[PDB]
Amino acid sequence: FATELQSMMYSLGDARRPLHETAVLVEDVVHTQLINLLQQAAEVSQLRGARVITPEDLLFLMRKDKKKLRRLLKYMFIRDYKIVKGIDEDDLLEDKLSGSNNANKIDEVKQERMERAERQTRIAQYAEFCESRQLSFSKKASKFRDWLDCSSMEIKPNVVAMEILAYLAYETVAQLVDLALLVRQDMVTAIQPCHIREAIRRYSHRIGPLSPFTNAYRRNGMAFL
Amino acid sequence: MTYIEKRFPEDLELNAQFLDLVNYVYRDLTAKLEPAFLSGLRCAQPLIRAKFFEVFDNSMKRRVYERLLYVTCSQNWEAMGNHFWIKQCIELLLAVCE
Amino acid sequence: KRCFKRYSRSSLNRQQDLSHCPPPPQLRLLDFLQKRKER
Amino acid sequence: LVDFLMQLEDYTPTIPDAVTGYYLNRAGFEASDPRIIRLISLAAQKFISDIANDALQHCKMKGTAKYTLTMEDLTPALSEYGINVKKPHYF
Amino acid sequence: IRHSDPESDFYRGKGEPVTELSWHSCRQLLYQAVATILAHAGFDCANESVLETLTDVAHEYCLKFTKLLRFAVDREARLGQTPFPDVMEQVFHEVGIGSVLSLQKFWQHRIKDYHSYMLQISKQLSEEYERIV
Amino acid sequence: PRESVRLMAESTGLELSDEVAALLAEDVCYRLREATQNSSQFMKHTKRRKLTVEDFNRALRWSSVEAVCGYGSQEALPMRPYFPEDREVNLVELALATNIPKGCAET
Amino acid sequence: PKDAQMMAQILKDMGITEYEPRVINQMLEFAFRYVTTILDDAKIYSSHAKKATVDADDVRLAIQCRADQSFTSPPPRDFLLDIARQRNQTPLPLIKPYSGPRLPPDRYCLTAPNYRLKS
Amino acid sequence: TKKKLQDLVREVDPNEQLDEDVEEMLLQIADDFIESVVTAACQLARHRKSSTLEVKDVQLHLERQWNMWIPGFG
Amino acid sequence: ESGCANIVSAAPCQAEPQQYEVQFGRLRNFLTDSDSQHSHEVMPLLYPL
Amino acid sequence: ALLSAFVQLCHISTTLAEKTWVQLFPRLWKILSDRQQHALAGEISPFLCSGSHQVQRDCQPSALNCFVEAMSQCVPPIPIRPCVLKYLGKTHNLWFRSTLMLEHQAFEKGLSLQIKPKQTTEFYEQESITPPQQEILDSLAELYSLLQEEDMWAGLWQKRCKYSETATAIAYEQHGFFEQAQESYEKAMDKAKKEHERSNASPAIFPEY
Amino acid sequence: KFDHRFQPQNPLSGAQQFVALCSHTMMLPTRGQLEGRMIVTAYEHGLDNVTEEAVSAVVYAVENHLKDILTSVVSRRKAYRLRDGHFKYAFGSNVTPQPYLKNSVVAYNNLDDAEQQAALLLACSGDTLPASLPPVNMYDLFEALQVHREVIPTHTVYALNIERIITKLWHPNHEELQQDKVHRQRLA
Repeated sequence: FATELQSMMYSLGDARRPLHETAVLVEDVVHTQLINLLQQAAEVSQLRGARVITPEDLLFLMRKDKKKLRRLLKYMFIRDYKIVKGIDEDDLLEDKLSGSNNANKIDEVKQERMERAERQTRIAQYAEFCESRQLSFSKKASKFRDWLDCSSMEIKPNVVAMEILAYLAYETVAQLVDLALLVRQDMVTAIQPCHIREAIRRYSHRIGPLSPFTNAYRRNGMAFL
Repeated sequence: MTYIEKRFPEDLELNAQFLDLVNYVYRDLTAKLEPAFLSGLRCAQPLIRAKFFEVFDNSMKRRVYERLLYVTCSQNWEAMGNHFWIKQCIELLLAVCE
Repeated sequence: KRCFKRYSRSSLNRQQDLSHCPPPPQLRLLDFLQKRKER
Repeated sequence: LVDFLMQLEDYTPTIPDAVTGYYLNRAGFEASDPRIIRLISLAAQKFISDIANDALQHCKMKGTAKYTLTMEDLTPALSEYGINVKKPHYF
Repeated sequence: IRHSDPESDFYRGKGEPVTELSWHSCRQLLYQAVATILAHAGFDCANESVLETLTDVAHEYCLKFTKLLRFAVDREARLGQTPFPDVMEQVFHEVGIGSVLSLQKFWQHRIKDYHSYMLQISKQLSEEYERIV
Repeated sequence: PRESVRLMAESTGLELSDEVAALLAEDVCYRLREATQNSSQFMKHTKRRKLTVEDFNRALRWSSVEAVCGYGSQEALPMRPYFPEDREVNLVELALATNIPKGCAET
Repeated sequence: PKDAQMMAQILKDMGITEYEPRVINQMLEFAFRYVTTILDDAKIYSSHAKKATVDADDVRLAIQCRADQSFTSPPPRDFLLDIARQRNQTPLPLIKPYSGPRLPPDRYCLTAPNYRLKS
Repeated sequence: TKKKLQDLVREVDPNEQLDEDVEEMLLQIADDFIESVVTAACQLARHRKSSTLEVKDVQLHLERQWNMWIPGFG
Repeated sequence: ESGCANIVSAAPCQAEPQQYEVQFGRLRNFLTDSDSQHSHEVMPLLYPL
Repeated sequence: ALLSAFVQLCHISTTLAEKTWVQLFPRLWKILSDRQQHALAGEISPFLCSGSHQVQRDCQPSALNCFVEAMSQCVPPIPIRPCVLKYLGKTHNLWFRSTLMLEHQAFEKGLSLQIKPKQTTEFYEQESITPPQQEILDSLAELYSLLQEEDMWAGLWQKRCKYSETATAIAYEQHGFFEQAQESYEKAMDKAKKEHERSNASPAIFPEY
Repeated sequence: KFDHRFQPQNPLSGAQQFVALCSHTMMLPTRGQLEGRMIVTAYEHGLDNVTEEAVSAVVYAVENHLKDILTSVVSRRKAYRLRDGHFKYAFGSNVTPQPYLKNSVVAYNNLDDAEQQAALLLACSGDTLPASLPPVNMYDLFEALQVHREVIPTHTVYALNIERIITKLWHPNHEELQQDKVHRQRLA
């Protein structure tokens, strides 16, 4: 599984022959987040009543931020066409629960990512960047079934939620690399595992309401990204 | 709007007729023609500038400090990048006099 | 009471701790000087 | 286009100034000028509206397999913020 | 053109003091304020204890926010230097609000957009009534 | 006693042994007795002898315990032998019906 | 309503004869929340105990963890004595009568204007 | 030797100084943190089957009260 | 004063072959230069030292 | 009629228009009392830093050259954040004007140069980490280096220096003797290495290293 | 009457037996120094088969805990900006603009070429001479723990340390101020 990891880190900001144990730590972090994602979706399915993963569950969990909503709409519109039923399902899900914002369809994050990607191609590096595209959870599926689905006793994904978790894992890696670069920025003014460790620590401590002067508002399952 | 005056910086009647169209609709939403409005204050004729100055002065109050803020924070000089726009600032600071 | 604590037999953390310490990144010519002398 | 000064005029507060002002008096503030006591009311509105919108999402996915608020729509919405409420329904 | 004219009493700290209330009258206004905003969210009926739980949480949230501001105000009164240019900017950071400039986006996307959307449904249903009848 | 522990244990989902609820009930009594003692210090020292809701909340706040939210100050929650709270009231008429900001508090 | 009478008796045993009808229900809710939380703590310990039934030792550990963090008490009779011992060597400043109650030096007082704002 | 206290400060904020009396307090904070963790870990060690081992897996279950998660294997 | 001991336990128990004259030499350089108002009560102190 | 005709003459002549602005802005500034000047002073700083003024960088007659010159004869001081002056006097031909106002500013605020006669062992107040009048002197030193005025730049470092070898090495290099200056720099580098290990980073000398 | 009132249970009675530092060394505990402390404290509890992964987890837990303490302290003295929620990354200069300026509002709404953007952040708000704060004294850390109270949830650790923090509070009095004045009037 490390060979797939080595290829995808080239498309990120930690390219030019990074270490291999760092990708192992990333794999462990991604595996824990995906297990937590499976665990967190269990209560929603139990609360709903159905014994199978509904297609609206994956978008109901990720209902907090709208910037990540836009990226999911982009991935289900253009890259998910080369489809017809999923476009109407998303519209039905959008109209199922929306008041002002979700009934709609510059983010300063993806634009930075594409600007950074264009910067890496200025250094044949352009040929290497092109061949690294579409190499994340797309060539094989039998091994990805073994990495996940430990028990799979009560609720299982049928055809579609298998790919959604793969895209979320890819977005988790992209956000994890983005947080690593943010920590590396404080250093100047190959990435050491101390950078990712600090990013996890900063991402764990939230600034949620009713926090000060009390040590009873404890923590729960952090997130799924 | 910006695709007419870029290639002929030499017309005297075509530009005047076009600006006669620009300031006529202003007197009568279509409130996004900022490059078209600001380009008519400098092109070829004082009379065109005077006509555009009338709708540019009657749209505000005869105050000193309010016009001082306008030329710094409110108004953007992105339209004319190769012109000495302080000449227009002299008009605003002298139009509030007796 | 504070400065006596740094003078009353505290050299173990001053002349033994601080030896063979990597130079700060602000001074990057001392390493070049050492390499030229060694080579 | 327009600075925040008159945008502060555009807001229509719901909590009266006699509630937010009393809160400042408890903590030791005068609460005698109109301008500072509008963000606390807006911040209070945002805190409750987010919970209200979250409760609306739970209520509209109750048993679809008029709108009445119960504990089933309150204890999961308060769980993310750290509020743990558990009230017995009998005796 | 709308720019802040510095000719008024609102731009400064000059203002009429707020009338002092008691504990009994403050809770009733809290109940009224909470009831109106929940109905604006899209609700039509609710229980009494659920309202009481929400008011107490809001009361505790307001107390913690107001108390946190007080420790911020008196801490800078002895130093003279401020980490953030505004005391009100600071207290949002420990609470969770990004900035005061995020309030306009929240208001626009939860009041104006909701009202504009809510009106269109009424207009659409009015046409349906005219078409059916 | 011990029967009350078993009843709410059943609502939790699993029953409890008869040799465990006795210690659990003793622990509950100790905590409530200590909570009343903590609330007494705030009570008999300012100037009063009457129990209030806020005094119990303050004791929980200073003991690193979550404050109970949901109970007001007026006398309510009757018992007719059973804790029904199905008072379906509309918020439309409760918005602007009768209001007055007069405090009338002078020294 | 058997809990109402004993709770009033508990308050009566502490020298309180006047109360409000809402505090009694609050303590009942507090008791319900306390046991419900500690039973859940027993469940996670029992689930981590790879045992089907729930043992009694897990409750003892669970209540031990609850008292460790969720309850506050000062250190009695031993730690405060050390504080007085380590501060017993601190002397006392001399009394210099000039006008009586002098004040701490300038800067270390709540009299300082904001640097940014000016005239 | 390596990473005494100053490099950890640079790990967060490049320009920050600590007073001489503050450094010892932080070490005592770490000293108390070490003892609290190992005592609780040993208590869980004696709880598995009256004693089994110091286990990294049960340490993960212990860190729920600290609201922290180790990036380790688990 | 019955057995006063403040720095007795923390006495400078070091070899220090070359400390007295360099230290006492610093005393005359600082206490006899640029000081006249606070020097009259401390000038006699250098004699018994 | 005179005002309208005077405006027309300002349109045809650029020199007349820019001279009128320089002679009018201070005169209109005096009319305003101490009520709107503070608001305008804090609002004009972003305008000087706005991103729409980079188009006329190549134009020798610039609308920003005489704009900043107009707000220099006003008797009420105006906050400027003189760190911007380093960037303004780099692209809009404001080299000597920015330096002159820097010398007008950083000489009457503290009435004392940063020399640190003693170490941080006798002072019990601990004012601040960064000494006052430090960023402004660094910007002033950068302007002198860009202008290649080594005689003026050398004098600045001879007063703000802390070590006795940094200024000595500069003085040697000022009149030949490059080998001796190079040895003096090396004697300064290892001397700081001896002191740097015993203490913290001591952020008092950033650009000396 | 008075006999019905209970008495608090003394926690001092229940103690552990004792049959048989990393504080003055100015060091963070390394892998070798912690090994001796684990084995000596596990003999009392009766543990065998000393592993290695547990030692590393404890060391990293200490490293994260100390980072949280310093992050909490600095955050009460310096400014920062939030990215997509709770993430603190800047911990630096005054790139945050003043929200009462319309130029900042349009700049907020908007979000060779790199240097001008840095100017838009580093020069659109602040004072001419930004004075830095004094180093962290015993007062700043004392107030930091009062407000947050989240860094140390255990009462056995937070309590015993906070009174030691109180005993370390110090500031110069009037008498020392003249000595600073006398010294300042001597070098001039």
